[PDB]
Amino acid sequence: DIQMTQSPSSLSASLGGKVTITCKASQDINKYIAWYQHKPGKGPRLLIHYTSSLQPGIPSRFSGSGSGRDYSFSISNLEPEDIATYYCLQYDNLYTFGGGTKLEIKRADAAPTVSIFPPSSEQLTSGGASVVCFLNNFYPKDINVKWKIDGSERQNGVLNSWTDQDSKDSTYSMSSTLTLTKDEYERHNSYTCEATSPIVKSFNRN
Amino acid sequence: VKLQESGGGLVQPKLSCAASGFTFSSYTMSWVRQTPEKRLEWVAYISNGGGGTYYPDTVKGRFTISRDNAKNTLYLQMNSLKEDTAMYYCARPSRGGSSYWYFDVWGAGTTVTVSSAKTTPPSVYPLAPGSMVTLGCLVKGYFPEPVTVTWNSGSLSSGVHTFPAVLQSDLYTLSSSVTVPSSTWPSETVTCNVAHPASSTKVDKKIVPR
Repeated sequence: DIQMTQSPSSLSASLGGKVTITCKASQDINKYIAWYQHKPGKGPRLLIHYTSSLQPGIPSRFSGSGSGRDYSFSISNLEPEDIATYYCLQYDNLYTFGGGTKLEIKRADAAPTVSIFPPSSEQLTSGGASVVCFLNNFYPKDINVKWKIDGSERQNGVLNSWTDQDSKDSTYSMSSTLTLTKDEYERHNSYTCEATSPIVKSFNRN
Repeated sequence: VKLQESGGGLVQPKLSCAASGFTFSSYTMSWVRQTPEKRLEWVAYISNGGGGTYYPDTVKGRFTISRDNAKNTLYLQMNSLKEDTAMYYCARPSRGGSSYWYFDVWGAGTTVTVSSAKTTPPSVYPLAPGSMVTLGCLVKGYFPEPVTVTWNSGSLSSGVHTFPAVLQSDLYTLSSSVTVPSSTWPSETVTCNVAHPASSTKVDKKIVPR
């Protein structure tokens, strides 16, 4: 079993910049290494084979190099479409994928677009009450949501979920769900999510 | 040239791949899996003549790769599963012969879930608000992964955000949002389409105002 050490596991780079990933094998692999790009929702896409042989249709900004044990893979003039995960694969003797390398591209700060949603009637007549807040197309990924019921902070019952970086926008989106029982939901009127000067969105059970 | 895989599903503690477009008997074949981590892993290798088979240590003994050149199909039999939960791809090398070649064709992939929990369809709830408008729908209490969410059968594609599922054990919840110009909603009709294959359930929910 040949071992591949990909590094780093994650990268952040400026638009137009260059980036470089390395794979290090546990024996000589004789340039029998390939590099793949993986985008969520798509099958793996081959970029380079035999260390530095580009695929037809692959821009010249991608490149590879190395021999024996040390190999490197580079992307220059970084574009937003290059946001993905990258893996090396040795095929010298059987197959071994590297650990992977997630790439994120830096950009200018962006405030989220926030929207709040009351529980739906279908959920209410079944005993539950989920309040949903979307924080869309913001940058960087570090953001905080605060839930307030009747003006007081509420911390129990929140589930959060971030998307991966947008391939065309370089922003992030995040979703926050406050789940209460329909019983405790009907005993209060005002529901608020604050995204962290904050951005506030609310509704009232009229 | 395509590889079509067949499930796949849920199991508490056999996949097939149908090939066309090329001369299957002349190529070796392999199975690859993508973990719930973003990690890719070679799982089994078979040769042209199915006499060669190799497996890595993390799976050897439990999996058995096989092929039927007569029907241009590849198989993978999996036993004693654990953190074997992953999406499984059949991959074809880029050249013929029994030398090892990087992969150049991938199947769509079938998921295999190994858990001591049981299949639960989701409850699908529409998110209507109380320039442009954002709508959503909430996909609650299902198991296992994955689910497919689309908007207007797929025709609303820009301004859609589907959020990664979160397990509040032992069930997943997911949400999806769509942003559209003002008035196109509610004038036009906006419906989110959810599919949960491990329970053969499919819901379409129209977003109604108020």
